[PDB]
Amino acid sequence: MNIFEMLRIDEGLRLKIYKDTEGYYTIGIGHLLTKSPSLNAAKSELDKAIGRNTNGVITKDEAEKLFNQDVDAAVRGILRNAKLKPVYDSLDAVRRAALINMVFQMGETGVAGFTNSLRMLQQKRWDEAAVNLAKSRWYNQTPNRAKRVITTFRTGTWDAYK
Ligand SMILES: [Cl-]
Ligand SMILES: [Cl-]
Repeated sequence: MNIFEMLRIDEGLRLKIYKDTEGYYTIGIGHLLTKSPSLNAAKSELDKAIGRNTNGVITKDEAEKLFNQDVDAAVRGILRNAKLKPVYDSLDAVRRAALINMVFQMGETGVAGFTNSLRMLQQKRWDEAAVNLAKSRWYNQTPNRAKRVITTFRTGTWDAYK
C-alpha cells in the first residue's frame, strides 16, 4: 500500500463529472473542479484542466494524470506550510501518507486548523491525537473515511486499508 492506492480507495474513480460529498463538481479521483453551483462552470474548469474540449467526460489516463498532479500538489503544500512541514518531517512513512490524505481531501489551510491534533501527532501521542482528530466536522461528515485515516495515525500500519 502507498498514498496513491490509499487515496484511490478513499476517493474512487469516476470518468464523468459528479458531485462530491459536499455537493461540489468533481471528476476522476477526487479532483475538485469548482465549488460553484454551475455545471457549465465545472465543464469549463474541466476543459482548462485537461486542455481539450471534454464535454464532461475524461479517459482513465487523464484521470490518473490529474491524480498524480493533485498528490504532488498535496505534498508540496505540506512542505511549504510552516504548521504542517514540521509535523510531516517528524512522522514515519505510513503516517506521512495519512497526513497527505487529509490535505488532499480538505486542503492545506483546513488541515493546518487541526492545531491540537498536529501537536499530539508531533509528540507521538497517537491515542490522544486519534481522539482529538475525531472531534471534527470532518469526522462527523465522512466517518468511514475519517476512521480509516485516524486508524492509520493511531497504529502506523495499513490495517484499515487491507
Ligand atoms: Cl488542474
Ligand atoms: Cl466516509
